[PDB]
Amino acid sequence: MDPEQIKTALGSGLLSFPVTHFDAEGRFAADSYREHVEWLAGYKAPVLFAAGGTGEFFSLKPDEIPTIVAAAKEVAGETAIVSGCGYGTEIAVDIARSVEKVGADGILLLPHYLIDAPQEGLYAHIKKVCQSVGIGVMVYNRDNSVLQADTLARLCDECPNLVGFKDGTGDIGLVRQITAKMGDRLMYLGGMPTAELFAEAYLGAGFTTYSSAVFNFVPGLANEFYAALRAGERATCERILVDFFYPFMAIRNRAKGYAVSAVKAGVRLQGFNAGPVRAPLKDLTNEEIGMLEALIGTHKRKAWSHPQFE
Amino acid sequence: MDPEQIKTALGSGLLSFPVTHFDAEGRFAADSYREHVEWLAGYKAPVLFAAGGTGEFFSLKPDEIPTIVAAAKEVAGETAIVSGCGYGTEIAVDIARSVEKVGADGILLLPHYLIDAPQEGLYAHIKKVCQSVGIGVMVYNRDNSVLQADTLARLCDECPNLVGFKDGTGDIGLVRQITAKMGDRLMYLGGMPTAELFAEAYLGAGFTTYSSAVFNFVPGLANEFYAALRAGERATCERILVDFFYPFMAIRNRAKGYAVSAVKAGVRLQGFNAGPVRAPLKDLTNEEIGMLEALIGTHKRKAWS
Amino acid sequence: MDPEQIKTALGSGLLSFPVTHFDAEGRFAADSYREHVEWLAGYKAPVLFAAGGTGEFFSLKPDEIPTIVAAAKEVAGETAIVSGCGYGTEIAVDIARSVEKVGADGILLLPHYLIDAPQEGLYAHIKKVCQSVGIGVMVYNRDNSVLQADTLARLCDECPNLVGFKDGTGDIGLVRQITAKMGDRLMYLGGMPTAELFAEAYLGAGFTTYSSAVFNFVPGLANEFYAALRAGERATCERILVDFFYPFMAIRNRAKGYAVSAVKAGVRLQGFNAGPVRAPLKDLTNEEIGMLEALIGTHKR
Amino acid sequence: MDPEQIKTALGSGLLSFPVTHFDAEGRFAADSYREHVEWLAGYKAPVLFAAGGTGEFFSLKPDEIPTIVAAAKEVAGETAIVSGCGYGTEIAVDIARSVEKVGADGILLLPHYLIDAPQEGLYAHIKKVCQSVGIGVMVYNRDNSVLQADTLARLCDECPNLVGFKDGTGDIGLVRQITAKMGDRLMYLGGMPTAELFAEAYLGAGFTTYSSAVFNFVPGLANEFYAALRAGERATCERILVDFFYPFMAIRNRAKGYAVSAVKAGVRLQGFNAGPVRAPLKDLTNEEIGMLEALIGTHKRKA
Repeated sequence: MDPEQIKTALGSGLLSFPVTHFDAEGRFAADSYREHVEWLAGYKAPVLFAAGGTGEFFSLKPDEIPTIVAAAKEVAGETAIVSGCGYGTEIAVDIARSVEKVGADGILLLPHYLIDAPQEGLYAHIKKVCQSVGIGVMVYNRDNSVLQADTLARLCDECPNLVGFKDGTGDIGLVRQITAKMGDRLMYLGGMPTAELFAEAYLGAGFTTYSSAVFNFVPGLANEFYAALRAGERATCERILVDFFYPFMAIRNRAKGYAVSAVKAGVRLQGFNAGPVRAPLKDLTNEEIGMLEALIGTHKRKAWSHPQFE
Repeated sequence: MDPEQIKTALGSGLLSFPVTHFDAEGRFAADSYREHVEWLAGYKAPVLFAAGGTGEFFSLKPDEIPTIVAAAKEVAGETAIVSGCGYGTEIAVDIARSVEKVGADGILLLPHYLIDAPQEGLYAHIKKVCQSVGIGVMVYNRDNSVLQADTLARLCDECPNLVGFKDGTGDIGLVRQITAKMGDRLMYLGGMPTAELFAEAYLGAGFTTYSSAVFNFVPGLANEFYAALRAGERATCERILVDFFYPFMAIRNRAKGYAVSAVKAGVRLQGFNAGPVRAPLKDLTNEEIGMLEALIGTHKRKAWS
Repeated sequence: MDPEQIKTALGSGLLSFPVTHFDAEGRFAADSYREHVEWLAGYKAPVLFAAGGTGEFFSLKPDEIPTIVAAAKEVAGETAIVSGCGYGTEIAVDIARSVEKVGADGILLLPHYLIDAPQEGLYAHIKKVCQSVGIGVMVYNRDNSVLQADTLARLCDECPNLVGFKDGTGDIGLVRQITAKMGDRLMYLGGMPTAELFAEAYLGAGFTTYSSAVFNFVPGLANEFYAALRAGERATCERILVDFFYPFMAIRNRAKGYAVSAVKAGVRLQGFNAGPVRAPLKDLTNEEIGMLEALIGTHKR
Repeated sequence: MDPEQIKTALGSGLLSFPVTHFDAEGRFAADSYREHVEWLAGYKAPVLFAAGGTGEFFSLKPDEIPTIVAAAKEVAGETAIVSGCGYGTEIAVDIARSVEKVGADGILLLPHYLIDAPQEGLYAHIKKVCQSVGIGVMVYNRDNSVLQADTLARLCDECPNLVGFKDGTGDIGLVRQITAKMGDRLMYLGGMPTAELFAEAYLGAGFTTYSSAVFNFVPGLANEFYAALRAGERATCERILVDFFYPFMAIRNRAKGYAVSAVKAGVRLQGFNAGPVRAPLKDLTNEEIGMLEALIGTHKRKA
């Protein structure tokens, strides 16, 4: 897929970021992963990000990433598949080329590792990664990699395959500046960990889509929120925030990393055994999982037969 | 007026926070102040906040505050007048009562002083201030006083005159939760230092007005942006952001406190004798004042207007 | 006394900040306060800071501050009394003059209110407060008022009554630069909320005293720690850290503001009628109070 | 060596973290690196950390790290060689084993990548890395990996080869708690980016050594500061702070990442071909190089 085609797909709907399934031994479990991705496919997200943050990119060995991407591509159907990428330049370029080779439709570039860096350095790093591949690139403003608007403009001028901007800062002042400066040169993607909490505000900032982490386990609910958002049906969005998202946030906020762990637990609850998270994430306790199960409530995909005797 | 009346006014348009004028000795300059406030009133903000943040509340002696509120009220016309209030509970209550006596239409309660406090303590502090007066109260989430939605709900249940919520945190996740919880029980006010940068986003969060600090010196431009915002004319809002506000931010960001200092410099450049800032703010350098003058450009206040 | 004399006293031992006593109605309880301050003076701190942070300065009306300073002065004996001061310049100056009039031996200038300020602005603010009185001044780096070394140097050059520097930032890098720059021009006071946690490190940075908040209710233990610190008995300092201070920190960290509220709870446990904290602080729960009582243990009065 | 031997070496002097030398194309330049490491050897730091932070660990491909370690080992003499290590567990374990294989004497474990993590998660990660090798491990409290004292105690009880603790937080309250709790179970290493600014304070906290990044280009000056520190010669420490370190900081504070870039510039000014930094660091401007040259002054290694 050429960069203008993935750019178009990014603007075509809600974004899917699947958890990466592991077996009990912590190995990638492709059979489980494909089963789950296949189910998600029925809900018609136009872009799937394999091995992104919700997919535990940050705990994968680089040689696992093309394998995960290719597994997703087996069952994605008409969905575009974007790969996570990240770390310092040398590692990032190798990952980018390796996922381009297995047929990724783009890369989502997570921060480099560890250090704070000057704008000129961010520029040089991101430029080198974009020039290493022909597929589309989305940059991700978060943590220790936060592009200013002028730096991003320079990158856009020099790197035609740079077509998306995902925000994880929550900095409205900055992201509205970026959309004012770049206009339709870029597609703007909401990227806060539970993005529906930000989506109505982010419309005003110029963002009409986002990654929905909870789409992993309540896609019907996530799809309805998104449709209501785009239709301006505020009371519908608000009901879903009050009845599902703020209660979810109360679970998510119980421990560091639960923005991922709670999503993975949700997937398990819906009958897909996505397995444990990798350290240094920790899984929800069985009690916490029961809180989430109760919250999912009417949105359950199945019924469980819990073991019981007489 | 009564709380429901200030509540209604707060939702009727763009809000103004006038700078407080000082003479050379640093004393309140009421003639200059009234002259400026009268001019601003011509641009028809339905509420002006006297002695708020932009008005250097944090540098005022408490006996100066009713004097300033009174001076505003003299020449405000129909425009409603809300007073700044703040500090610890004992001082805040004395200020609140003093400004109620000179006819304030409400109070904007800035943070208590210095310390971080538990939600239960914020609740006790704000409740006591609300209960000390009969005029309307707007709370202000910022710095060391950030109410969670459940705490704010409790306050709303027990203090009927609490009618407004101003945000200076920039925390979208929290303010959207607040508007979802409280709905029309409160009026929601955008309160970032240069709030136009946030206004289009804050609409989505449930906020349809804000304080415009730059209204102090380019009220026509501020009014033009507000009109375009409420009308959905995005290309207009964007022009004004790119041409005026991000360049203004570049000036504002040159030093701490310039969110106030640059606004006061703009007022002086437009021919209102606002005087210096009080320490620990500093005034813009002559180079910086020059930058701001050039930026005001075609919006310069002209003798022939 | 004159600024050079409060300077000397500041460097002559352990400092503390008595809690400010309130009745049930939250009004200043002078009788109780004097009873407590008199007991503390018995434990021979050379300087007590009236209406400082531990004394809830941030919740006092400006006209309450000289009343409290005066109460401490009645019973302080050989102890010098320094007054808290703060807010913006206009209020700070009024406070500074009002407590100088009731006999304050110095002022501790807490941060101004609310706003972030540029260094030139801090300089102008602090200079004006210093020049408004003849008694000595200690500046207080914390929160929204943090002086760089060069700004402080300029203040020192222009204000001879500026004689003390208290740190509440915990920024070791910055405070070592300040002591290297100023040398013996200033006395350096450790000012983290529970300062014994920092005292051994601060020695190396050039600070040999600090305010002990817990001196309020275990002055004997606080003195014991201080003596071992200056005598370089590291095993004694470490025992007291492990047995008393980290367990105290565990209680303190349960809620915002407990660096004050827990100390006030300790004072009440020692039989002084210090009363409640003022909002927006909250008092410890009964559970927490019992935790603190259990920790005070053999130090019970 | 075994972990108790590297533990002893950590307590025997100043720690050296050499910059990693690159050619103009950004590739590792082993000949220049060895020239520089050989020169440094004359100043007798007891432990050399190859591909640490100052060595741009965070910009190295994992396959570069053992080559760099082997290069250092060629010329470092009777000196303990510790390798940087980091990232998530899967990557960290492979790096750890690869540098053990080329004869590293220990690993300095930098943070995992990107995420904030719960204490039990940090525990699980660091335990797994420690158990993957037999050589000594030093943990590095900084950024998104900050161990609390109780978590660290649990790791110490379960991993006998965990023998060092390096701090990059600057949190005195915490590091003093950690030294009180663990005592001589661990060697305590100062790790703030220009550590001499912190060293006198950190003594009281229980730390008697640190990484001297500036040892890269003024090792005689760094050695004298260290000697003065351990001797209690406060006026000497202060003179060196005022005349050299605060001026160095003024240069260092001009841009993000200059804690590394300025050190590398200093090495180039002393006549070693250390080359450019890798993005996303940037090199000092010509003006800035000039400021640093002037500062080095009497300490120049050559004309």
